[PDB]
Formats: sequence, structure tokens, C-alpha cells
Amino acid sequence: FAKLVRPPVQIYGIEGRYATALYSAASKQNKLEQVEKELLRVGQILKEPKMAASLLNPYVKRSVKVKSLSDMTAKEKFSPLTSNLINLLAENGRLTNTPAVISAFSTMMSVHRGEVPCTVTTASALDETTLTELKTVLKSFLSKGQVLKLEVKIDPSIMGGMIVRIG
Amino acid sequence: EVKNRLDYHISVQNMMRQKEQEHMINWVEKRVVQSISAQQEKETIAKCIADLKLLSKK
Amino acid sequence: LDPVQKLFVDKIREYRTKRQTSGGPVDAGPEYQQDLDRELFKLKQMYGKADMNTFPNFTFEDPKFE
Amino acid sequence: TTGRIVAVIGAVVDVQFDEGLPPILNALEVQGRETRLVLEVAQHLGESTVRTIAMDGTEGLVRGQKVLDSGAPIRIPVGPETLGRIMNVIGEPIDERGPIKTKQFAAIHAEAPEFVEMSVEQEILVTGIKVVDLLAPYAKGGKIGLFGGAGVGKTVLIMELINNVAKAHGGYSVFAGVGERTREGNDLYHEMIESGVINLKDATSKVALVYGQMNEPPGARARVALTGLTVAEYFRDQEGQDVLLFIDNIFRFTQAGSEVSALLGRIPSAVGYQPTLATDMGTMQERITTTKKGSITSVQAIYVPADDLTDPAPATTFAHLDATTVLSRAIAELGIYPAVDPLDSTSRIMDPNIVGSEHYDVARGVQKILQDYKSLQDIIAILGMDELSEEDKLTVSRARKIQRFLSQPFQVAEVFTGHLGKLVPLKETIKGFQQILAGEYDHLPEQAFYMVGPIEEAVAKADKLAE
Amino acid sequence: TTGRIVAVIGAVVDVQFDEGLPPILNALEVQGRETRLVLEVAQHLGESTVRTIAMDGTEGLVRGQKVLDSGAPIRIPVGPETLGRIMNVIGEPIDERGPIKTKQFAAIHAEAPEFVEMSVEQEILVTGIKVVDLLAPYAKGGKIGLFGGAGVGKTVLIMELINNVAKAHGGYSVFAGVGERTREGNDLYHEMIESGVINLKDATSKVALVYGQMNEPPGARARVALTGLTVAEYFRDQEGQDVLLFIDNIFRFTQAGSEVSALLGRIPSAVGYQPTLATDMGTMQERITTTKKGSITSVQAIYVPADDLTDPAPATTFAHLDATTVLSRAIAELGIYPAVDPLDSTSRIMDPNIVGSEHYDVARGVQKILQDYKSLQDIIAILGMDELSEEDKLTVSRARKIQRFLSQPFQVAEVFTGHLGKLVPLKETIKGFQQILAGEYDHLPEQAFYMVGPIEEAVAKADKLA
Amino acid sequence: DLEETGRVLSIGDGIARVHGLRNVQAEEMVEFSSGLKGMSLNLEPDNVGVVVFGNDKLIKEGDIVKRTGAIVDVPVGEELLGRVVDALGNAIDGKGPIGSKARRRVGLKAPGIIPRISVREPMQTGIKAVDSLVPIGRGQRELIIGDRQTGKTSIAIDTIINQKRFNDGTDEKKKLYCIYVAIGQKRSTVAQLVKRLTDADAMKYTIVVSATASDAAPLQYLAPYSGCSMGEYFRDNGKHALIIYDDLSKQAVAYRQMSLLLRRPPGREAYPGDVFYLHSRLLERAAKMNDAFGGGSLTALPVIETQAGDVSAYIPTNVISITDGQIFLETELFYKGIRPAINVGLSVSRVGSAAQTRAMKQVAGTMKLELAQYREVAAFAQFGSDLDAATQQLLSRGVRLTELLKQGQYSPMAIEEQVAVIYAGVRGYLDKLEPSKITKFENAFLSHVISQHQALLGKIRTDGKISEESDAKLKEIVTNFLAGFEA
Repeated sequence: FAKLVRPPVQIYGIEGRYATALYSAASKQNKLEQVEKELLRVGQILKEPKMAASLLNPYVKRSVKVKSLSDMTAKEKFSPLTSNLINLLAENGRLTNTPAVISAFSTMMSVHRGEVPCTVTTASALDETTLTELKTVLKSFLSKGQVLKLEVKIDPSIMGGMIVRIG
Repeated sequence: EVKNRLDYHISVQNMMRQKEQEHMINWVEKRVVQSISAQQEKETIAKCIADLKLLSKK
Repeated sequence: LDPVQKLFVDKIREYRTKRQTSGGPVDAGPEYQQDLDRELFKLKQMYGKADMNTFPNFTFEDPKFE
Repeated sequence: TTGRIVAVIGAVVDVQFDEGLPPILNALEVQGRETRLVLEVAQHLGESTVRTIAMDGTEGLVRGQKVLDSGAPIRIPVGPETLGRIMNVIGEPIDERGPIKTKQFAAIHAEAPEFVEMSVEQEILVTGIKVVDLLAPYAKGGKIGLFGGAGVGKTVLIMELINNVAKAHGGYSVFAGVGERTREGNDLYHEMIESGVINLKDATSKVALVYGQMNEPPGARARVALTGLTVAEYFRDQEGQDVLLFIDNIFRFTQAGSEVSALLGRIPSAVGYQPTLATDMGTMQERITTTKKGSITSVQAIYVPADDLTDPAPATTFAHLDATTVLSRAIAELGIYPAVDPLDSTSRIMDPNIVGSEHYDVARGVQKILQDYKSLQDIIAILGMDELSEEDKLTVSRARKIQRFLSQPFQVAEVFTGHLGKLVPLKETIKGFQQILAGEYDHLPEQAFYMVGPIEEAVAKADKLAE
Repeated sequence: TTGRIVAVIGAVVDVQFDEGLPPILNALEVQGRETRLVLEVAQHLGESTVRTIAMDGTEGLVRGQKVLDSGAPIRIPVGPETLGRIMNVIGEPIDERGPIKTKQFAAIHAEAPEFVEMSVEQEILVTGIKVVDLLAPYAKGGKIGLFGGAGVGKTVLIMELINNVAKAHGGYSVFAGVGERTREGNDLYHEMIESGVINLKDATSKVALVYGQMNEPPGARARVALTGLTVAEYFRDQEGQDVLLFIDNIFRFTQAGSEVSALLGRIPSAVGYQPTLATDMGTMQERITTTKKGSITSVQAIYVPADDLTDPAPATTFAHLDATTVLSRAIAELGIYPAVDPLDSTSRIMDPNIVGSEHYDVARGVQKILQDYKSLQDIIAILGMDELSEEDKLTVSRARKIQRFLSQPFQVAEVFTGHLGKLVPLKETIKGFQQILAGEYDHLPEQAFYMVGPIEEAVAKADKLA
Repeated sequence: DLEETGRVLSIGDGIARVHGLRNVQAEEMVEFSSGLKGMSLNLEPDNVGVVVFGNDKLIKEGDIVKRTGAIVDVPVGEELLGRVVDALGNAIDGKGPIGSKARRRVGLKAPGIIPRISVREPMQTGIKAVDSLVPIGRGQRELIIGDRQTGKTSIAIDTIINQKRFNDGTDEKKKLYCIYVAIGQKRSTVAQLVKRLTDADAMKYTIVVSATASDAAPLQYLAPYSGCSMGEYFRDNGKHALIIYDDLSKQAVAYRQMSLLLRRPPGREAYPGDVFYLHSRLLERAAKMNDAFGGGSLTALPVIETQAGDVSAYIPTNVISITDGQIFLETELFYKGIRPAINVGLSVSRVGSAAQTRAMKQVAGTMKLELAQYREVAAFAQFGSDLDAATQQLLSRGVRLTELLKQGQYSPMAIEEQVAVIYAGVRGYLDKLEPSKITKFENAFLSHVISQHQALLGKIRTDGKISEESDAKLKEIVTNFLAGFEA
């Protein structure tokens, strides 16, 4: 068996069944953030195009899935007991699905002990707290100028479409 | 035979008041709503209700 | 007729801004006038047709006897 | 253990339990659940998610809602107080008459007795209904199926039997009204009360009522089956008791199963079913019988949709049966009441030995004549009072009388019919038809045998029919 | 906004516009598709991908190719300049008299007018057919749906109907060729040219053609229905008119929908259908009717798939029908024209009072007579005659005349009939059969009622013989 | 607020995978970006399968999904009586805001045993054939089966119209709230229909829940449930409500469809299986309740309009197994002109007697039989031609009765009147008449009894039963009056 852990993010199923494993596996031993900032650097040294198709080549033939990161980033110490799960991902073909594991992992990994919202007619109200609407009043203390009518707008809509909606 | 008459005139004015009301509603709203937005204070009112969220959300 | 006072200030005065004019009630609106004329005649067609500002008085009759 | 409802997709409630995952069938108690929403673990879905079944209806379950596992299957009040009481599935009343406080609780699983506990050869339970005993010489403590729709007073019939017998009866009864109209149960309620077969001065009126109606969601309906089951086992085994187990209607249980199969991850089989239909009944059916611990006479009203039977389900049922009633609508339609499908209402336990030859043979002659009669019937449905020979006419006519002799009125639905019914002890019957076989008098009209008591009464009726 | 062709699986065009996702129904124009390739958004699939439908060809669609949102749902010119024009689905000619240009365009998906301006009741239109008028008294502005088998003289009939009606018409007419044969439209074209009521001194002809043929991809066929509706609603409501809306054949629409269903990833319901089949019905059908704003007399050719009516599609249809017109292939097979199954064809306004109950009653005796006579047919089928009953023997014969009497050759389709067809006003009709009810002919040759209009002439037809 | 708000996870086809709202109550009516409601029917862990109530072309993705946080209710009242609304209670009549602005959960469970009571009230329809051959009780759920407009609806109409007088009578035992849940009955259908009820203004105690063909499927699906709470309400408030669900057939169609689009199954005949349950739970909510519940009732007249008499047809089998009969209406007869067109062999009320006046019972009992027997010599030997002379008379009797059980197109009645003509035939005064003229006899006969024997009728009406007065008079009347009718 294992033990379920989730520090905020948190998807459940389809990579989210997966993330919640290394979530208890990295959070046990607490190599979690050491592997976040690992996985973050790897999020782009992977995603590239010197390779569009040489660190994420899946196939032209299988050989990549034999090992290409079981061997090219186990060519990196990066990922040194979480590079086993990338080797699984490399064999198991989900190697293009990593962006949502790492997004789950990092919007996981910050916000991993944090809270994001966005109410009505704000939109960058998107942060990492432990308490709420004391903090988003602190965003109205950026200046209450600039907010709750733009970015995303009480103009047509909240307020403006509601008097149209009564008819 | 008489009444249908009368009733039309009423019904016209009733329908006419609604077709004023719709044309009014669209035009009135389409005139006097465009200019409003010069209130940064409609967002001080966003601010105001938002302090009455940030406060009055307990 | 209804509420919120800053928004409704924009609208409720605009209820009666329309009514606060009556030769073209701040707009009768030419389109309103045109479609009105359409529907008012078309309404008339959809109606019975014996002028609506006239009294239909009586008629008389004589039934079959042998 | 604890779970959160992680997904509710209908009454398959997927609860993901932290770790804390108990066996299948395990009753979970949903917490924060307005009522006792027992979930029966259906699957350990994997990863400590179970697919469970709600037996309640969902209505406002918060996503995540907390479940604290009741950790074993549904244990329910049982014991004698369920007699003279209406219990719901969860062993609680729905008589709405206080609690049905037991001592004994039971997980409403129980199982099939062993081979050694089997009694190998059974003995007739008589009904005093000519047609019934004759064609189905019912067995004490067996599995009786009543295939039957509604209509005929389906329920009426069963009830009527219940009335004649379950009253008369020495032991107890358990009634599980599964997928059954609360309203009829209501009328019935008042009736049982009325009759004192629910005495309200006896919680051992003679009968425990278990109701798991149609307005129940499947989870309730399915499991009401177990409920009734568990209870009767109490009286047989525990209480020794010759229990009668009335089910109306096992089909609807099963159906509840078939209906569910899909959500249940089981393929809609043939006919849509649960492919597990067979065990669903089977293992279950095996839980009810005559052992050497007594008898559970298992009386199953069986909807067979549109009464089709070639549909597997009844096909299976027979296997479990020992007495089958396929009631023939034709017969009903002929106004003939008993409206049985006579040559498809049997109890296998027919013999010149066992049932006496007198009977038996009479039956063999009868079954035969009917078979034959039918043949000539085939001529008549479109070809009437002569396309044909007249010795043959005798037999035909004889059948027309015989038919009328098959008709036994109802001693309860006299209300509609005006017909008092009769209950006709066997000898007078066998002999009766045997007289018809002897072709008694026949200048007569053929209704002379219609809806009377024993054959004499047909005679009685006969003189009277000559004004 | 622009999309990328992300997947093309035929004319189901999976588009990812990442440039936001405009409505479900937002009409798209494909870039790199000079030939105007409309896709209509169907789903916001997620992933800024929509499933859209090309209605058209999927030539040279590189996966990635830019598709430019048309910024509204599908809009079409509507304007009088459409009549006498064969407009395709896309608001464009196929009159090929240059573009069918109009003042106003209309988004073609629309609301089903509200109940209250809908006139709640209607009046039987006369078709000039005994059989029709008498037996299924269809209503002006109603939706009459012509169930009928494949080419079962239906097509002939409708044309004849056009012939009988459209001429006489006070308002105008629309033909929406839904899955029509290019040929029939041709035929029609010429007929219309011919008729000259598609007068070309009129792009304001008495009839507007909107065609959405078979050769189109379904999306087009699917959509021609909406298109046509949109125009016509405009003429009815907007141009006041009593529109006759000839639709041949909505089935083909339906089919077009159904056809996509699969590869709308949907479960295509029974037989492949649509689960939404019904809503589909509401959504067009409820749009077409008779308001106080005129009448859309809605003539729906309905292919009755495999003449299977129990067939849910038709099963539904009846509900929608003010007039259900069931053509009897069975009868048709008897060579008979009027070939109807009138014991299946109805008008709700077939109900006494409404239509003059005598008129009706005269029918009721017939309807009966034939029906009883129908009943006999199993018996007869083996048994023929000689142990039955006499009165029936009479009815049989009478029915046999009646049967024949419904028959009427084709006036237009003398090319088809050879015959000149006939046309019967009410009286001869009501009387006609009624006369048969009086059995005034029961020594007059029975078949002689065949392929006649007036019973008089039929009487005559018996006579020349004897 | 936008925190128990969600973004539309995916949408198309009105099937909203809904992002967020992760604390959602099961079957919460949700609140849209487009205003709209939806039902969070499906709680998947990673989305909420939200059935979108109404049109979704409007909709686009990531759109904000707001809780309404409410499990559906519908406005409830008696101010639905005289209102055509859609199920949310939206005047489509354009009658403006309903007085029913109390709301009530549309799901409210079906009665208890003790709470229920058996029926013993009659009720009626104004249709001889019906009240006689299917005598009507109160608190029902029993199947009306027949095909479409024929004035399929006529049948219902004459009933509703018939309750008018009863609503002009008193009690919820004469007065009756009629609930017409119209499921998928086009605007026209309705347009017309409503137009009729209004004309009859039998509409006055009557809700017309109008779900026209256009309407979105869940809505239509819902419409009955909506009605259902309201009718239980009436029931529990002593009121005897009558719902005609016309029809669940269509409802299923929607319901499955909805399911399918949710990928939620297509069980037998493509419909997932708990549509029975759907209705069972729905219909059990129609009952005749005990007095604690005001004694009220919700009489359920479900309707299924059959495709080709297809009844072993799943939903029909289902329905049959709930219903306590089915009233089969027979087409051939229709074509024959026999409207009502019944086959009463295939119309059954197990119920029978709880549902009727004595008056009728006395004349009808025998009549049923007389026809039965009549039919039988048409049948054993499947020839309308005879098998015995006796019966050559009896057949006449049957035939006479045949003329009688008909019902005028667009015509109801009341029981004493009904009995009036029925007695005449049952006790025979018109086999000494030709069968077609029997009805004719009635026109006069009826206008006579109405005229004269409203007295007498006063008695019959009083007794709910034919009395010695009435009878004595009747024997005489019928003979004399009949004699007058003829000669």
C-alpha cells in the first residue's frame, strides 16, 4: 500500500492520480521542493527544441522508450530517485503529459502551501495564501485604484448586464 | 361586433407602450450607459462593496 | 419602479426621461414609429375590420316560412 | 474508517476512503448524511475508493461529504418484533409505530445451507384450491414462483392465498413487498391490521412485514431482499418455525439488479441484465428453503416482463423453483379464475404415488385433454359450434364445463366480483373433475361449474341455473 | 479569431481556435480556403478546440491551417431578391443569375416564436384533392408532413400540389430542396421557368428556391433547413406573407444530423439516430407555423425511412403535424393515385364540427366502411368470399369503388399518367363518396371510379362500359 | 464572489463538464454565467457533469459556473390554477407573474402507508364509457393509453371539462385541481389546447404545465416532477389534484437522451433502467392520502401515447407494472367512426368499484357483461355472424349498448345523466330501436330528462344511486318517454 498525501494541488486522476503518488513519495523524505526546482529547470531543458524530438522524441522508432532519459537526464543527476518515475513516463509514453504533472506539481509546488482565488471583476487575484479576504483586501491595498472594474470588468456585466437581465 | 373595436384601440396602445418600452429600454440603456464609466468611483463603489465583502464576508 | 440608486439613477431617471418628453418621449425613435405603423396596420388586418371608432348598430332579418 | 464522497454518480457513490477500506458489502454510514445513508461497499474500486451503493437517494450531497464506515454490512434490527411490524430494508420500521427493537441484529447476508442440511424429498403443502394443488401440488417450504404480471389481481391472488393459508398456517410468515406499490401495501396494511394477520396487539401477528417498494431506489429495493431473507432465516433456523416467505416481487428485485448492472460495471447482459443475475438470485435463493431446520416456503411473485419467460431470468428461476406458477392471462381473460396457466403451473412433485394416482392420473388425463382440447380449440377460435364431429363435441363441451370447474371464486375480491370464493378441499375436487370425466349431466349449460366450491356446488349451482 | 485545423475527419472539422472560442454556433470562414468553407462551431470541446462542422469539401486542409471566425453564427442574405432564385443553403445563387443579393442578412439559427402571437388555431386549406381535403383536411399555415416512400409519386404529387396551389396562392412560396436531387430541382427549375411564376422578370417570383442538395455534405443539408426557415420567417412575418414552404425533404435534413452524430462523437441514437433528434424537431419545427404574422404553410417532404414510420423519426413527426400526410405505398402499388394511406393521413381538424361535420360524416361512413373492409382482409385473403356476409359483400364492392374513386390521374403529369388528371371541388367529393354510400352504383362497373376527379365523370366512366 | 464559482470545464452539447464548485450539493441547481440553471447531476470527482437547463449556444467554455446552491424547487400554489406556465413557473401564456411564489422542492417524497389511504372516492369524466366501464376514483396513477390526436386529448378534455361542474361542486371530492402536465406537446398543440381549456375555463382549477416540443429535454423531463410536488401539495392539503402526464413516453426520450449525452446509459430500448424508478418515485407521490393530509389526493392519469400499440415496450411494461390498469383506446373503432374507440378488454381497472356510483354500478354491471357476451359470439368462432338465436337477441342488446358507450366528440356529462341513458338501454327500451338511433334517442331523451327529470335526477343525483323513486320513475319514463321518443 502507500499513504495519501495532497499539499494544495491536487488534481485526482489522469496525472493527478500520479502527482499524488510523488506528492506522498517526495513529501515523505521531503525532497519535494528540491525536486520541484529540480522538475521546474527540467520543465524547459526538456520542452526544447534542440530536441523537438531528441529529449521528447517518442518514436520515429522505439529506442527512446528503451531509454532516452532513463539515459539523457539520468545523464543529468537532476531527478536521482524521481528520475525513476520519469523513466516510467519515458517508457509508458506519457512523456508529453509531464507539463500538467509539473503544473500540477508547481501550482502544486508554490501554491503547494497556498491559496489562489479570483472573485468577480478582478482577474490577477491569483496568489498563494493561508487566509482570505483579508489578503484580497490587501490587494485592494495595492491601491484600491486599479481593481474590481478592470482587468475583468464590472462594466457590461456584473452591474451592467444585471439591469438588462430584469428586462 | 362593436367591442372588438374599442378593444383594438386599447390593445394597440398597450402593445405600443411595450414597443416604446422595448425601444426605450434598448435606446435609453444604449444612450445613458456608454458615458457612465468616467466614474473611477464605480470602482470606488466596487472598492466600497468589496470592503463590504472583505469586511462583510465574515 | 425598481431599485439600485446609482445604477437606477442612470435608468429610473431614464424611465421618466423618456416620459419627461412626450413629443418623441426623449425618443419616440423613428424605428419604433416605423414598426409601430407596420404592426398597427398589421394588427388591423389581424383584427376584425369594421372601424374601431364607429358603433356597429343593428341589422334585421326575416326567417323561412312556407 | 473514513471516506469522502469523492464522486456521486447516481446512487453509486464513490467514496474514497483515506486508507481505511473495509470489505465489500460493508455498510458505510454517510456522515453529514441527513438520514442514515447506508452505502454498501460494492467494489473496492481500487485505490481506496469503493463504489458503493446508496440505498437512499442523493439530493444535496456536498462534494467530499464524509462517510464514516459502519464497517461491516448492514446490521439491522431483527428478532420477533419484526413480526407484526413493517420493517424497511434497514431493519427499522416503516410501519411508523415506534421502533422494532430487536436484540439480534443481522448482517443481511446469510447463505445457502449445506447439502446435509438439505432435506432431500419434500411433502405437499396443500392450498385447498383445486387447480392449484392439482397442477401444482405445492411443497412445504419450497420455492414457489408465481410468474404473473399484475392485473388479475395478481397481488390479489397471492394475497388471497396468503389469506387462506398464511392465516390458517401454523407458523410464521415474512413478507417482503419489493418494488411494490406503497398504496397497495397501504390498503393491505389496513387490511392486515383489519384481519389481525397483522394484529396490532401482536408483533408476532404471525408475520413480519418487510417492504422495499418501487419508489425506493434500487439500493433499497435490492437489499430489501436480503432484509426479508435474513429475517426468515431467523424464524426457521432460530425459531424452528415453518416460515412462509412472501415476496412481491422478486422480479423487481432482480430487475433492480438488471437496472443497476450498468452502473454496477456489469454488462447489461442478455436483455440488459446483470450477467450476475443468476447468482444474484441464486446464492440468495439458496439462502431460502426447507432444511432440516424447518421450512421457508418461499413464495415469489415474479414479474416476468409482459410475462415473457423465455427471457433468461425466469428460465433461471425454474432451476430454483420447485413450484412454478405461470399464470395464463388467457385464462384470466377467459374470466376464468383460477386464471392460472395450468399447464404451466406445476409443482414438480406430482405422482400417482406422491399425489396419489387419483389425482395424478386425473391430472394426466386432464393435462392431456387440455392439450388435446386445445387442439380442437385451434379449430374453434375462428371456427365455432361445428366445423367438426360431435363425440368430439362432448369432449369439447366437457372442457367448457371443466373450465368452469377450474374457476373457484375469490373469498376476498368478492368486493369487485360479488363472488364469494370458495376453497375447495382436495377430495371433493378430484372426485369432482373425475365426475366431469364421468360426464355427468350435460343438457345443462357449461357454466354450471363456474366459480363454485366443490363439484356439488356446481350441482347446486346447476339446479339453480335451471332457475 | 483564428483556428487551426487540428483534425479533419472529413467535414467534421475539429478546430482549435486559440484565439478564444466564439459561440457554439459561431460561424467560421476557413483561411486558406478561398472557396468559402463554412464551419459552424458545434462544441466547445475544451482545449480551445471546438468541434465544428464543415458543411463542405475538405480539400487542402493542412492541419494547422488558419480558419477565421466569421464572428457570428451563420448569417445569410434574406430579401425578396431570393424568390425565383435558387439559392443554395449559403444564401448564394444556384439560380446562377449572379448573387442573390439582399439588404439584410440573417443569422439562420433562431428562436421559435412565442406562443401568444402564434395564432392558436387554424383553418383547413383546400388542396383540390378529394382525398385530401375530405379525409385529411389540412390547415393553412399548418405543417403538413408528407410521409411517403422513395420517389413514390410523392415527388410527383408535391409538384402537382405546387401546381394546384402555388399558382392560386396570394402570398408566396418557398421551396427548400433539402437533399433534393439536383435533377429534380432542375426539373422543377424548368417547370418553374416554364411556369413562369418563376418569372425572371422577378427575382421576386412567386416561389423562392433554396436548395441544399444531396451532393452537399450533411452539414449543408442539415443547415439548409435553418436557412430556408430564416428567409421564410422573414417573408411571413416580415413580409407579412402567407408563405408556402415546400420543403422536400426534411428527412434528409434529419439524416444529415444523424449522419454527423457519430462523428460528433455522440452516441447516435437508435439505429444511429440523434438523442437530440427531438430537440432538433422542436428547434426547427417550432420555428415554422402560423402566427398572427402570417402563415408558413409548411409542406415537409418526409421520407419515411424504409417506409418505417414506427421508426422513431416519423414516430416523432406525427406529433408535429397539423396535418400528417401518409402516402400509402400499398395503395400506390395498386397503381393508385391518389395513393394515400388516408387512414393514416390526418388532420386534427378532421374532427366533425370544424370542417362541417357532414362533410366529415360522409367521410365517417366511408372511413368506417373501408376500415371494416380492411379488417376483412385477412379473412378474405384466404377465404375470399363465399361464407361471409352480404352487406359486407356490398361494402366490398362499394369500397372497391370508393377506392377507385379516390383515384384521380395526374393533371400535370399527363406525361406520367398519359391521362389527363383531374381536379375535384368539394361538392362532387362530398357527394361523390356519399353517393357511393347511397350505393347508387352497384351495378355500375366498380373500377370505373378509378383515376377520376368528379364522381360524375366517374359515373360516366362506369357508363361508357355500362 | 467567485470562489464557489467554477469555470466551465468543457461544454458543448449542453453537457457541461464543470470546473469547480467543488463543494457542490448533489443535484444542486446551479447558476449560470448565462444566468441559467443547470443541474449538477453528476459529481465526478474531477468535474461536475452539469446538465444545462436550456439553450447552450449562448454558452462558451471556461465560463463561470456559479452555485445556485439550491436543489430545485418550483413555485407552488393554487395560483397555478388558471395559469400556463412552463415548469419553473414561467408564464408563457403571458399571464404575468403567478401567485405561486411559494416554492416547493420538486422531488418531495411519496407517502407512507398509514399516511396513505385507499380509494373509495369515485370520480368521473363525463364520459359514459368511461365512468361506466372504467369508473374513476381519486388519488390514482393508472395508464391512459391511446394514440394521439384523434382528440386523444378529447378524452382528457371531456374529463377536465367534466370536473368543471365539480369545481362548480364542492369538496376536493367534487372540485378537483386539474394538472395538465404537457410533456413535449408543441406550442401549437398546446396553443390550441390551452385555447380550449380556457374556453371551457375548466382551466380555472387547473394548471397547465406546458412543455412544448421546442423545450429542452430536462425541462420537459422535469415538468412532471415540478407538477409532482405541486400535486402532492394539493393532496396533502386535502386537495385532490389530477395530473395528466401527457406524456412520460416523451419524457423518457428526453431522459435517456440527457443520460446519453452524459454518456449515462441507454438501457433496454436505449433507455437507462431507472426511468421506471423515475416514474415510480414520481408516481407514488400520486396517491389518495388520509385525512392528516387533508385526505387529499393526487390522482395521476399518466398517459402514454403508443407507437403502434407497443406496450410490452419497455416503458409500457414498466408502466403497466406500476399502473393498475391501462385504458386502451382502440383505433379500428375510431375508423369505424367509433370515437371513443376503446378496447375495454384492454382497458382495465383492477380497482373497479372504489371508483364509482352505485347508480352506474347497478346499470353498468350487467352491461359490461352483456357486451362481453356479445363480443364472445363475435369471437369463439371469430365471426360477427352468430352461434345461437338467444344471442341473436343478446347481440342486439350488445349492439345497443355499443351505441351508447360512445361519447360525443368534444362532450362530457355527469353521472345521473349518464346513468339515465344507460338505464334506458340496460333495462332495455331501445332494442326496440335500431342501434344508430340510440344516440339520437339520447339527444332528445337527454334533453327531456334534463328538462323533466332533473327532478328525478335530483333524486338520483342525491342518492349517487338509482333509487326507488328514480327507478320507479325511470321504468316508467324510459318506457313512456321512449315511447314518446319513437312515437
